[PDB]
Amino acid sequence: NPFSLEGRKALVTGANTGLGQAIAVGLAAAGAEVVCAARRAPDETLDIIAKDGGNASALLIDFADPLAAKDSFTDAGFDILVNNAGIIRRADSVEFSELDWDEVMDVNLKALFFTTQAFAKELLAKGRSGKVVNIASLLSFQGGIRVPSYTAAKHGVAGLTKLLANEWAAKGINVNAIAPGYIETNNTEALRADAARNKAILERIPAGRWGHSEDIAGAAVFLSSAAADYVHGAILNVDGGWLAR
Amino acid sequence: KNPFSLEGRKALVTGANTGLGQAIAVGLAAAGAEVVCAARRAPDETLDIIAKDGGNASALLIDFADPLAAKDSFTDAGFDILVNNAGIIRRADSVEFSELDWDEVMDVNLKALFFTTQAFAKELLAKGRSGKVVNIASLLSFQGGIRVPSYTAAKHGVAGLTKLLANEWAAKGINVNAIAPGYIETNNTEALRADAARNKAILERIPAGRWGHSEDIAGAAVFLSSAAADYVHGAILNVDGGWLAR
Amino acid sequence: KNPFSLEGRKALVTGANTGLGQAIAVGLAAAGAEVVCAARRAPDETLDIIAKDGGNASALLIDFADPLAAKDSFTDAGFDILVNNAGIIRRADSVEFSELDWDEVMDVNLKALFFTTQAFAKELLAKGRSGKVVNIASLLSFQGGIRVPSYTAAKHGVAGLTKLLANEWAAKGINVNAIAPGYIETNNTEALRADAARNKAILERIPAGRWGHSEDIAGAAVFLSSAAADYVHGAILNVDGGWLAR
Amino acid sequence: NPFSLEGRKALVTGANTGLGQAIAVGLAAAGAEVVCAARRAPDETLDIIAKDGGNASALLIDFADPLAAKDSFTDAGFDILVNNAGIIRRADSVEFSELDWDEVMDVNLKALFFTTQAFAKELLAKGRSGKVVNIASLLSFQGGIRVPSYTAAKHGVAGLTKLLANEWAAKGINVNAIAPGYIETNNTEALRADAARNKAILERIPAGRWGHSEDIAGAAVFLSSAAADYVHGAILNVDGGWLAR
Ligand SMILES: NC(=O)c1ccc[n+]([C@@H]2O[C@H](COP(=O)([O-])OP(=O)(O)OC[C@H]3O[C@@H](n4cnc5c(N)ncnc54)[C@H](OP(=O)(O)O)[C@@H]3O)[C@@H](O)[C@H]2O)c1
Ligand SMILES: NC(=O)c1ccc[n+]([C@@H]2O[C@H](COP(=O)([O-])OP(=O)(O)OC[C@H]3O[C@@H](n4cnc5c(N)ncnc54)[C@H](OP(=O)(O)O)[C@@H]3O)[C@@H](O)[C@H]2O)c1
Ligand SMILES: NC(=O)c1ccc[n+]([C@@H]2O[C@H](COP(=O)([O-])OP(=O)(O)OC[C@H]3O[C@@H](n4cnc5c(N)ncnc54)[C@H](OP(=O)(O)O)[C@@H]3O)[C@@H](O)[C@H]2O)c1
Ligand SMILES: NC(=O)c1ccc[n+]([C@@H]2O[C@H](COP(=O)([O-])OP(=O)(O)OC[C@H]3O[C@@H](n4cnc5c(N)ncnc54)[C@H](OP(=O)(O)O)[C@@H]3O)[C@@H](O)[C@H]2O)c1
Repeated sequence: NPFSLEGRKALVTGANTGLGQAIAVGLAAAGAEVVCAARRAPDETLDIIAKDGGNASALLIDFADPLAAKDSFTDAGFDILVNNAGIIRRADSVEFSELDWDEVMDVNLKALFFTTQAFAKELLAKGRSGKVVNIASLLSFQGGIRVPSYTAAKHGVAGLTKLLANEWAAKGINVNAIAPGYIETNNTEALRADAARNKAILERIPAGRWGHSEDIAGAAVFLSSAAADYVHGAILNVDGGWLAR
Repeated sequence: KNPFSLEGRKALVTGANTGLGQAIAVGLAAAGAEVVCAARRAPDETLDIIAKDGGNASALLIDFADPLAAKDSFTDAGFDILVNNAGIIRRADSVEFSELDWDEVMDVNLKALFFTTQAFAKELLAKGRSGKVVNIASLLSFQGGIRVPSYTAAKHGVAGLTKLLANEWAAKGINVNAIAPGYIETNNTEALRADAARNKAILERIPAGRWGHSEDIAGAAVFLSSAAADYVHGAILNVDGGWLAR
Repeated sequence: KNPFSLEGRKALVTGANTGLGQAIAVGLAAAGAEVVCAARRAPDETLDIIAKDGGNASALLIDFADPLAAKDSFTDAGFDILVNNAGIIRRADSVEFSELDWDEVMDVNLKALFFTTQAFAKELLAKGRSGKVVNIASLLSFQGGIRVPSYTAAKHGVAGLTKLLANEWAAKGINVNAIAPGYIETNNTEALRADAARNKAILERIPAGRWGHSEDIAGAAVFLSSAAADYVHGAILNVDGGWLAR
Repeated sequence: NPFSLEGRKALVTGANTGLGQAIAVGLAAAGAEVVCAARRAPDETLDIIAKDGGNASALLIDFADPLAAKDSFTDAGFDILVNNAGIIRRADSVEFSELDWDEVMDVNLKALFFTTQAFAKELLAKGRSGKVVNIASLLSFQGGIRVPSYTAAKHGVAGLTKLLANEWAAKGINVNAIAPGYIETNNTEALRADAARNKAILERIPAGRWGHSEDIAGAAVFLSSAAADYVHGAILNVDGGWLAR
């Protein structure tokens, strides 16, 4: 089965809810051992994986310190990293604060780079292959509004996905990204609660629905598998048609 | 509950006698789809591979020199996966490029791709059935290349149709996506691999440091044809060793 | 030493009787180029505008229903700027889209654009002369739209040719670039502006909050035809009010 | 003349050398008053503009403090901003330091956002129109190698160009970017000195030459002018054909 992840061991950040939860569940169903990284205990995610017969555990980590994972990989045996943890801050750009800039950059971009660096340093030292899946955004391609640090960060994530593939593809680490469309999770709750903005989003989705977190799992399994061994530096949009429209 | 399984599905793969089409047909059959191998000549080698793997496949002889050749191929036929892989390329200095080398490439790579997809979707839409289309694009859907103006124009056109048709049919349950292969080993690329200077220049621009294999394209075609990709619509997935990143 | 001046240059603008082609012809002439206004019918309104501004222009009658119609238009004619603006669009559900609506759009928008550019460049390359090509692309070189499959495929194809021809001819001093207009006020877009719901939906997706003017496209065509853009090759410049950013 | 900048007043950052110098010279030749912002006196740039008969002056500012321009716009009358100041740090990504991350992000991305914010806050308060031209990069589109903070930053600059156009286009501030190709300046000196890397770059440029700083000036005049009033959120590559190839 070229889509099996048996024998792999994944770290999924932001794994307690939303996309990270669905990805952790999907990787475990595909056969990976999954460590569910989160800043609070991923009780529900672990319950779901346990009920499904999968193999998972927790890691508590807080990327407000963007170097928080510096020692997480040494002798730990990870060979899939899903960089899903992320935050957003919404304000008019003319009054956007330094705090809302820095805190978003720290989690979404800086912590993504240094966590990936520590993961790859271990693989490269051990002479092993592995996979990185970054969670990008439609705001890696378009600008959106009122989220300057988020759009800048998510564009940056696409940039790092390309550069790190350029440097590491020949060393056996595939680095790719998924760009989800508009998915119903805590990240988008404020948009969904705004009737006008919600309608404007919905009518720009050719599939005619908001995504569900489970819609992102299949691409994460794929990009972590041998069926994607020649995929490097790609940004795959899983968006109901948004970028086509 | 295997989201990559194609059990119960029925695929038509064009250009299925060789190269990427052969590998895609073999991969779809191994994932559980019944596969009809569309080709100009009997795709016996492809059918033999599938039969040895225990899969279910048959041939359809079709020649896209008539770009409307598939107009009646889908009525009551049960297809719900279409892979538009047949394609050709013609090389000459653009200042001298002939009308024939323009027209013949457009006919197979772009016009036939549209009209074959139209007939496939007509049948699904008429019956309320879901389905999947996977178009084979190229790096030359994104970059220009040289000396192949009808091929670059056609492969850019394929990316455009992938987006428009997704835009029009996503809500009707027809996923339309594309794979853009990079440099993959097939019989048609042996001449590039045999030219030492050209091969070196190609490899220097591939981060992975190797040509792809046809099975790498087959894996992506199974993914985009499966429930694992149900919310993927209008996407162009590059399977390229890093080429476009570099 | 005005890098935007086109004094001494000679341009052919297709579709020059109306809309964007008319504005581009007027803008190039105001920048100092001699302009030949190519059109199916006498471009008298365009010529009158240019004559009142004190510019130098004349007509060429040409019909791209024959996509090779310009094959002999450039020999010894002195053109060193070409703007490929002529284009049409046909709308129908993609599942019903006709071969005629496919072919006629491809012929004008893509095949004629290639062969007209080929003839223009043949003359420059044969003589060692520098020159400029500006292709008129579309938002539908980037996104899909709906119900216009031959137009989206053709305009994606135009972006591809812009890249390939730049790739092949940049070192010979022929700059090949494109402008992708967004939603611009011309006679051909009056029906969209007249449909209140369609117009509202368009405006909601334009950050600038307005339709563009044909003169906005003319300004970009003068820039890309000038020494101010000498290192710009293979670019597709969107002039779109913010559409693609949004 | 739709390309004239008479009556406009521009701030050009990084104006002492390289692309910023050429842009400042080009804007002044088009008729703008140009303030040449730099961390050291832009003696040569001012001499060139003076010889050409243009109107220019200096502003000393150091974006190692990314908020350094917070008070630069109040009652100053700027209505063109060219965000050109930028740095690069080259190292293998597996050993890339936090310092080389943060310092590049500070100048190339964070300072770009907050300088633009202060410029726009003044325009919007005064009810005036204006123009922003950001200097992006080929590494806003591709990954490159060994420059993770630079690629992430320059992707981020493209993202901000789109988002700020989305928010401000209707308020009369055009925000666009130029993505130069490989141009001979101090930024690329280390590449040009490496014979192998230099050759690999050159042979990927269809025009057959490295750019010169003067090749970037015309696009900056254009994007600052009335001839570009409907151009918003665009990233114009001025690259000798690189992205086509
Ligand atoms: N439409 C969408 O939903 C959408 C679209 C595109 C991309 N994304 C991206 O998808 C990813 C997942 O977001 P989501 O939609 O699932 O929304 P979410 O519920 O906000 O998920 C964010 C996850 O990141 C974790 N996280 C945030 N800050 C952290 C920190 N300092 N340390 C450790 N973990 C931290 C969150 O933990 P807590 O639960 O404790 O807050 C949560 O697990 C994010 O990168 C987001 O940008 C979402
Ligand atoms: N391999 C690569 O690196 C690469 C890169 C990017 C994209 N592509 C694209 O991927 C697709 C497959 O490439 P490949 O390398 O496998 O090429 P290939 O070996 O040349 O095979 C092309 C296939 O198309 C069929 N075909 C051509 N003209 C036809 C016609 N008039 N009617 C019916 N079938 C026709 C061929 O049939 P016959 O055998 O009878 O001629 C053959 O099966 C093509 O669209 C190609 O452009 C390939
Ligand atoms: N306006 C927009 O918002 C918009 C947006 C994106 C791209 N575009 C593109 O910009 C270009 C100009 O658009 P427009 O709005 O000005 O359109 P238009 O008013 O429809 O004008 C099209 C021009 O093309 C000429 N043309 C059509 N078929 C021809 C043929 N067989 N032979 C010779 N000339 C022919 C037309 O001549 P006749 O007058 O004799 O028919 C006319 O001059 C087109 O390529 C269009 O697709 C426009
Ligand atoms: N191929 C290329 O040359 C290329 C390609 C794409 C984009 N770019 C971008 O073009 C822009 C200009 O670079 P360049 O090629 O002209 O090279 P450069 O000589 O390195 O120019 C950078 C300019 O930014 C200034 N700067 C750097 N740090 C600063 C700080 N902390 N405070 C104030 N000013 C600071 C520099 O001042 P000093 O002179 O005092 O160091 C110099 O004026 C940069 O954003 C660069 O990323 C260059």
